[PDB]
Amino acid sequence: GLFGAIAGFIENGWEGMIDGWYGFRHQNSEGTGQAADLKSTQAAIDQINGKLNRVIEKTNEKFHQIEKEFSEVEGRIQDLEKYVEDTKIDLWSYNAELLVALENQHTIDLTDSEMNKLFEKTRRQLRENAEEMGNGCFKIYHKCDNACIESIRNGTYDHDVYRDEALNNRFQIKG
Amino acid sequence: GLFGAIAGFIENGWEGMIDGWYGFRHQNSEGTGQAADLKSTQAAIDQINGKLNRVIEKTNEKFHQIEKEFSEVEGRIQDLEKYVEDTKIDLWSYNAELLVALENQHTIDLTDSEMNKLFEKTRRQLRENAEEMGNGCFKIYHKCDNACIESIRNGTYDHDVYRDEALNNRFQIKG
Amino acid sequence: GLFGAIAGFIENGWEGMIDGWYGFRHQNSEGTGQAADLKSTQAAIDQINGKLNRVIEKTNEKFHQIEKEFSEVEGRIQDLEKYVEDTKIDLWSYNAELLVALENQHTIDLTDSEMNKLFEKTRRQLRENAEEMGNGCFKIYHKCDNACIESIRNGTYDHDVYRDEALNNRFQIKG
Amino acid sequence: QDLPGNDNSTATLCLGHHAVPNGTLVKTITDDQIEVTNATELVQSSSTGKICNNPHRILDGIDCTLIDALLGDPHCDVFQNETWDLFVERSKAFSNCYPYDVPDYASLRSLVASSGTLEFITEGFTWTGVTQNGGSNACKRGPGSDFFSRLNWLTKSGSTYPVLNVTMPNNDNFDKLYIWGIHHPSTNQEQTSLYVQASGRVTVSTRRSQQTIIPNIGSRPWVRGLSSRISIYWTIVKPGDVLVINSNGNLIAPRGYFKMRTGKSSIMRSDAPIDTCISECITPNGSIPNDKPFQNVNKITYGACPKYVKQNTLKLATGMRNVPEKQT
Amino acid sequence: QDLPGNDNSTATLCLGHHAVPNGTLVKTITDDQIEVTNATELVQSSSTGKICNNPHRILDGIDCTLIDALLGDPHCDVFQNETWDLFVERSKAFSNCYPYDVPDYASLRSLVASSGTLEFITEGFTWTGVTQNGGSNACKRGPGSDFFSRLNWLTKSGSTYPVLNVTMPNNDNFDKLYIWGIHHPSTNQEQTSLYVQASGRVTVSTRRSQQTIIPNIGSRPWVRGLSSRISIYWTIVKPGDVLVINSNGNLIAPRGYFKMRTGKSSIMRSDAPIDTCISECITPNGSIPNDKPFQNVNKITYGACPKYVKQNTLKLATGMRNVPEKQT
Amino acid sequence: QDLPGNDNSTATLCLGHHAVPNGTLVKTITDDQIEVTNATELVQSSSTGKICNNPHRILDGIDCTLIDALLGDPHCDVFQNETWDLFVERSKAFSNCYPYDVPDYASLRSLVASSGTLEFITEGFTWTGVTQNGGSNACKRGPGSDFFSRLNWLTKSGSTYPVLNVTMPNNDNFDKLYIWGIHHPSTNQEQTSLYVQASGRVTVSTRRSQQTIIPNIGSRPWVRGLSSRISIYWTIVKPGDVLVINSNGNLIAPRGYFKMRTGKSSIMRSDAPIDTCISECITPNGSIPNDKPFQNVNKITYGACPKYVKQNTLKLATGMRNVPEKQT
Ligand SMILES: *[C@@H]1O[C@H](CO)[C@@H](O[C@@H]2O[C@H](CO)[C@@H](O[C@@H]3O[C@H](CO)[C@@H](O)[C@H](O)[C@@H]3O)[C@H](O)[C@H]2NC(C)=O)[C@H](O)[C@H]1NC(C)=O
Ligand SMILES: *[C@@H]1O[C@H](CO)[C@@H](O[C@@H]2O[C@H](CO)[C@@H](O[C@@H]3O[C@H](CO)[C@@H](O)[C@H](O)[C@@H]3O)[C@H](O)[C@H]2NC(C)=O)[C@H](O)[C@H]1NC(C)=O
Ligand SMILES: *[C@@H]1O[C@H](CO)[C@@H](O[C@@H]2O[C@H](CO)[C@@H](O[C@@H]3O[C@H](CO)[C@@H](O)[C@H](O)[C@@H]3O)[C@H](O)[C@H]2NC(C)=O)[C@H](O)[C@H]1NC(C)=O
Ligand SMILES: *[C@@H]1O[C@H](CO)[C@@H](O)[C@H](O)[C@H]1NC(C)=O
Ligand SMILES: *[C@@H]1O[C@H](CO)[C@@H](O)[C@H](O)[C@H]1NC(C)=O
Ligand SMILES: *[C@@H]1O[C@H](CO)[C@@H](O)[C@H](O)[C@H]1NC(C)=O
Ligand SMILES: *[C@@H]1O[C@H](CO)[C@@H](O)[C@H](O)[C@H]1NC(C)=O
Ligand SMILES: *[C@@H]1O[C@H](CO)[C@@H](O)[C@H](O)[C@H]1NC(C)=O
Ligand SMILES: *[C@@H]1O[C@H](CO)[C@@H](O)[C@H](O)[C@H]1NC(C)=O
Ligand SMILES: *[C@@H]1O[C@H](CO)[C@@H](O)[C@H](O)[C@H]1NC(C)=O
Ligand SMILES: *[C@@H]1O[C@H](CO)[C@@H](O)[C@H](O)[C@H]1NC(C)=O
Ligand SMILES: *[C@@H]1O[C@H](CO)[C@@H](O)[C@H](O)[C@H]1NC(C)=O
Ligand SMILES: *[C@@H]1O[C@H](CO)[C@@H](O)[C@H](O)[C@H]1NC(C)=O
Ligand SMILES: *[C@@H]1O[C@H](CO)[C@@H](O)[C@H](O)[C@H]1NC(C)=O
Ligand SMILES: *[C@@H]1O[C@H](CO)[C@@H](O)[C@H](O)[C@H]1NC(C)=O
Repeated sequence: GLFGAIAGFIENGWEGMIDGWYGFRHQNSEGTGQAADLKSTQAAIDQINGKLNRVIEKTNEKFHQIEKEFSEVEGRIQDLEKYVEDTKIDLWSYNAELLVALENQHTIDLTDSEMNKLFEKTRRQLRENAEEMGNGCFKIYHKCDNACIESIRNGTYDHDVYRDEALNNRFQIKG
Repeated sequence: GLFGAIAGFIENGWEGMIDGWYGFRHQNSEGTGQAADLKSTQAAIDQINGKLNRVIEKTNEKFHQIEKEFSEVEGRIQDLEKYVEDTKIDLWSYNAELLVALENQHTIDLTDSEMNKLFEKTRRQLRENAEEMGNGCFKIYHKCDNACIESIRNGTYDHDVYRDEALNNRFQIKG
Repeated sequence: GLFGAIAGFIENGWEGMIDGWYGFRHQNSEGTGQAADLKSTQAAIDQINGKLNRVIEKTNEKFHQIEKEFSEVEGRIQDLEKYVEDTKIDLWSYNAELLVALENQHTIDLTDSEMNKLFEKTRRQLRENAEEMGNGCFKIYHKCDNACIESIRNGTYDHDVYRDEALNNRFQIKG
Repeated sequence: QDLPGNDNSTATLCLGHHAVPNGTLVKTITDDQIEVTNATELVQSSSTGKICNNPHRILDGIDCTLIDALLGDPHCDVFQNETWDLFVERSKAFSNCYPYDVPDYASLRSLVASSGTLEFITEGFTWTGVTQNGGSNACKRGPGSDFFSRLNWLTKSGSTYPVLNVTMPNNDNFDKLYIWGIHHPSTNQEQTSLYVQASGRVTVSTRRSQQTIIPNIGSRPWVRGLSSRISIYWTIVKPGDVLVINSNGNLIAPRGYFKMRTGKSSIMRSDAPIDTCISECITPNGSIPNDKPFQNVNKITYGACPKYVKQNTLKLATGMRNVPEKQT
Repeated sequence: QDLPGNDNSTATLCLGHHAVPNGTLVKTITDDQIEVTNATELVQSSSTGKICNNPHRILDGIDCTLIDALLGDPHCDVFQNETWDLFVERSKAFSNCYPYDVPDYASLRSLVASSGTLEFITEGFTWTGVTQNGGSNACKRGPGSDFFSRLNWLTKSGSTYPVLNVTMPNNDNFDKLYIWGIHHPSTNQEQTSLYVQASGRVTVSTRRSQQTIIPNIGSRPWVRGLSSRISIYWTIVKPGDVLVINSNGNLIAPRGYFKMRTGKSSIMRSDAPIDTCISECITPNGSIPNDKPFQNVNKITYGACPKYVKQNTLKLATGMRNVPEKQT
Repeated sequence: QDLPGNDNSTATLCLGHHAVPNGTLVKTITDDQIEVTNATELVQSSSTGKICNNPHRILDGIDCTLIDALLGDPHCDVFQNETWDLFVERSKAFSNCYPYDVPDYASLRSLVASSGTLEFITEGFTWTGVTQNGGSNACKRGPGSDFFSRLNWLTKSGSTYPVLNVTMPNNDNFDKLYIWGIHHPSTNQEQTSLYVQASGRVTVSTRRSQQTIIPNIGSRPWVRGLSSRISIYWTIVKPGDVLVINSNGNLIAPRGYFKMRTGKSSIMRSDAPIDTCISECITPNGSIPNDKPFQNVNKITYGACPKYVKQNTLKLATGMRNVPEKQT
């Protein structure tokens, strides 16, 4: 969509992630593994419920209207009765068709957005200690055990704690 | 909104900023201060005026139409007169309701966009001399007096002037 | 538009680029050159064709309807015949006017998006070897002959190959 | 901040999003089939096939038309003083009394259907010099030749038929619907036998309107043994006004008034079975749920209903784009 | 570039956006109450309660209906040859002349209201063998029994009402509206007193149409001492055509023609006071400003007006999201 | 990896997008003139000026109205049993037979135009005691005084016009359209000469309806030497029903039935030339292509057509924003 995260710089989705919509999958000293992100999953889910409820809002009720089926041939007034209803129907059908089109387009960019926002939020947190590998993965340039990985995920990672270690083997001139 | 600057990486707004919509706040060895940004404020304001005028564009005028209130019970032709107008009204009410909804959604993402664009523009200007603190603030890694702060704000900051100073205490290995 | 690449951080377009919509210009040891990017040009073109075909989709056909021109003055039924058609026309004209407006707005942000996405994709590929000059140009900090420029453009650039060279004259403290 | 570490290694963190193996196709502004994680249908397209008898008052007409119920065809005597939110007319309804026609039947059917009450009040009309309560062999009420319960056929007394001139004020504070008619005989012999004058006349008026109908003598197709017809007409008399009925022949007189009211009542032609359940939205095909914004079941509806649309499916993506690994 | 410094320090630059302490709630695609810095109302919902007399020509009907003004009821003689962009009919209007009814009153009221002129031209009709200028005690013009100024009641002279056959060509280049009628007597005695023939007839024709009305004798409710009625009919005669009026009784003859025109004129029922001000948009509730795109005051409108909508408020956010430091 | 290079140099890579020197202005949500690289028009605004004779069956009426073609005015005898998808009526069409008028002409023109067939079936009506095949000098068929080919004028036989009472069942399985009429004489002399009875009557009925028309004697404007008129009426008789025509004067009898059908046929007034080409969308101004979604040529259309809109241009940007470096 507009941001190019989903079906973009993130080559594909994870059928394996059954606990949330967006998430992290890490590899580190203490093994490997993944974890769903719940705040972005909720942000995406709430927005979609929000548009959904607004679409499903009040049905207008109508009682006595005009007749819409005729069993006799009458001419002018009946021709006008059929025309008023046929132009009403085509106008509401146009409306329902444009509505889901705009709506769907926006749901795909909104969820593209949330993916990209998690990406950027994680990027900002790691400060000078990681590099983008351009496929949605950061390379963290310092020893990051599972508690370190958990602090990135729960937003408490202190980059200063690792800046010297990181910076040093990040700018490792020798190869 | 879609970019995640307003009500996103920028925790909140400034009730104190009465001179513009977007702006800058700083802390240097001389002191503190804030200053509105007028170009992004105008970009945001013009766009909003633009959509506003288009909405407020030409009223269609109508003169003799059909009757819309009846004081006698007539049956078929009057039923069709009431139906033509009731379906006209529900169609225009749908239109006004979808219009402000699309419009409002777009005004919130457009202003989110302008905030994020100022952010990125400032980011690009500071080149290797500053770091993102992830909350909308750059940490400038070199002595930046009020004239230096003003050159960032008026777009004339020369990053080369400070690159060595910056880079040196930026990659300060010792802690 | 919303991303600020086109008519934003990229000061202007190239009337000289006749082989594609988005593209690269460069200067390297081997001389100067430009080259269109075909994947982003196709992404932008396909999306625009997609919306275009949907707009140009099925015409509804109508046969016997009501009369719409009268040569005698009749009063009530004719007044209703003229009103049903006049409200139909104003409703379809509103629809066509809002449609091209939404559509056009989205085409300009969609193409702004593709420009910015190429920019970001190139940015990610160059990793620590280049710097943004903030005007849509990367400064590549290592010798990059025309085959090196071609590997950036066809997505096969290996940043590790040049990381030490790059990093060294990137953080060249002396000035 | 910390001391020089004796170890040196990196870690990898990848962000991503889920994908499902199933996945639904949805239309967009730029694509008309793009696959998303999940979607929801916005077009209701099926009915139970039953008209739920709640919350609206459905009155099944069984084999009576609303106009026959109104006029009082013997076989519809059940509907006397009945009331409804929706009168359902059945395709198998039939009339079985004197052959009548209603000039602008369609408006009479509308304005009765719309007030939703058949409550009748007999008024003391006094017809002097004519014979009341005429009836016929084609409108048998029970084992007897009879007529519409709400109309009073008038013929000659002994040798003559006078110029009826009667009045009936509306002294109440509601409108009164009066239904009356005129008898068109088959032959001039029939005319004179019943009404003496060779040419009858009915004029029914109030302070603000009048109707004068002259009968039409001639043979029509035999229906129920008869070639004569009665035509039905209606007069609303507002509070404070006066009905005056004046005739020198062929009058089918009113026995009083139906009272009118304003409400949410209508009529619907449907052969759907009424069943005991609660549904707000009624379609001739039976009730339909009104959770979805649009429906494709039927353009005729009564009650809180989805907007009828031409489309039969319209999926709202309620999830991101589905970009799977290996597909299934 | 420059030389090694002695001081070493950093600076902090933070970007941000304003917020307001007040802030308005607005609907969105995904939220229906989200707070923004500022918004503007798009539904006009209040009238001054006065119909501004500018720029359209408002003609206040005072206590005359447009049809009575047209026919020329004595108390409406003021409106003779009057003109309008909007004729306002008042709820307290009353008629006060011979009791008439207009079959399809609603179209006559429309096409007069729409041409916006009551300019009348007397034509020299010559009625030979009848008495002109009949009038009545229920239509007193001043201290005199009179009739509608634009119609000419004709009665017999002696014991002859001849067969009137008159013609009047349209030799102009504009259509001519002719208004005529027929008198329905209460009794056959009245019929013969006035018109001799026991059954009158009026046939009014042009080259492309004809109307034959036969009168209807019978008592109607007493209004202004009378139980008789006249019914009003209209004929437009196009340039180059011919009116032919032929009758042997009960003709209420035309005195000439109203001339028709095409314009932006209409009629409106309203008891609002006309005042001196300028407003383009008129509602029965008085004028309303037309700065906003939509209005909720009234569905009846005349002039450049906002589109009527069901909603009474519809706020367009004209500012960013309001995210204040403390709260709202 | 490689060995140290003695050169030390950088490269510059700039991304960008094209621009065109031409460029089109387009409306947006926030701007109403913004310049883009390219755009495409969505409002069709010009016709060829010719009605293409493909794929719909166009039937040019030449100088015949559909009602005259139906009735069988001599000069329209060509259209006998003709068929159409679109009947085109020409402004120069003229009638040239007995002067008639059709009460509710507009519905008769509609329901014939809509069934799209003028196929007529003669039925064996037997009129006993009257003279068939009356004709007139104003409806000359060839060198002979004649009448409408599909109607049968009836006058008395010798000294009496009996009471015609005839029947004709619909035993087929399609509806039958019958067209009949009544003759309004100019004078009572004319009346008695032709029909003996001083007052004729026509009653036409089926099991479910009836029509009784009484003629109207009086002079009308002379058209084609005549001041008399015939008025045309129509009766649809459904399968299994019965037509009964009963009259004692002034009947213009039917010669059988037009058969009705359901289809996509209509009628259009246009003086456009029919030409040989294929176009699906027809406008009174000639055919128009239907590639664009909207058209501004004309609100009257037949066939697969663009939606008529008030706007005459509506450009869809099909390219990015045009930001030229020099300009041109
Ligand atoms: C005028 O013409 C109509 C039609 O030609 C005549 O109508 C027919 O009248 C006869 C005589 O009563 C009806 O006969 C009855 O038919 C039923 C059903 O078949 C049968 O059971 C009875 O025993 C009797 O035969 C016939 O149905 C009726 N048909 C129609 C279509 O109306 C009418 O009698 C003529 N009237 C005069 C006064 O000339
Ligand atoms: C036919 O029946 C109607 C209604 O029964 C008769 O109408 C009534 O006629 C009387 C006699 O003129 C009217 O009386 C007058 O009433 C006015 C108003 O109250 C009053 O000013 C007079 O002093 C006198 O009382 C009465 O109003 C009128 N009422 C109605 C409702 O029309 C009519 O006379 C009968 N006609 C014949 C020829 O039988
Ligand atoms: C009733 O009044 C009408 C109108 O005043 C009379 O109509 C006119 O009748 C005369 C006598 O036939 C028509 O004259 C004819 O004119 C044509 C064309 O100029 C000419 O070719 C004929 O040979 C003859 O001279 C005249 O056109 C006609 N005009 C109109 C407008 O209808 C009618 O005769 C009167 N009828 C009676 C019985 O009093
Ligand atoms: C974040 O994770 C770390 C590492 O497990 C833990 O100690 C810390 O308390 C967590 N903080 C929050 C707010 O979840
Ligand atoms: C920007 O600010 C600097 C520092 O005060 C000033 O010298 C310079 O002239 C300003 N330039 C512009 C274009 O405002
Ligand atoms: C990319 O360009 C390089 C340099 O010319 C070339 O050797 C390489 O094969 C190209 N690869 C692709 C996939 O185009
Ligand atoms: C799909 O979306 C609908 C509407 O939000 C919801 O009821 C349903 O649970 C969703 N399906 C899944 C598998 O989440
Ligand atoms: C119908 O209701 C009225 C009003 O109370 C009553 O007088 C009348 O007798 C009722 N008739 C029947 C058959 O219920
Ligand atoms: C509903 O009934 C109509 C006929 O009344 C039929 O044509 C239509 O297909 C039905 N639709 C459904 C969903 O039952
Ligand atoms: C709010 O918006 C409207 C429309 O743009 C404008 O007239 C008004 O000045 C704005 N309010 C403020 C406080 O800026
Ligand atoms: C009405 O206008 C006509 C046209 O000039 C004039 O002849 C006539 O006398 C006028 N009558 C009155 C009462 O103004
Ligand atoms: C306008 O007048 C109508 C009655 O004509 C009334 O129901 C409506 O509420 C009024 N609205 C306003 C805003 O005055
Ligand atoms: C402009 O757009 C239309 C529709 O996409 C296309 O047919 C045409 O080729 C485009 N023009 C150019 C110069 O590409
Ligand atoms: C019209 O069609 C019918 C049906 O076959 C035929 O009997 C009749 O003779 C035809 N008449 C003409 C003039 O074609
Ligand atoms: C089409 O014809 C109508 C008259 O029928 C005319 O007013 C209109 O301007 C014409 N438009 C075009 C594009 O020919």
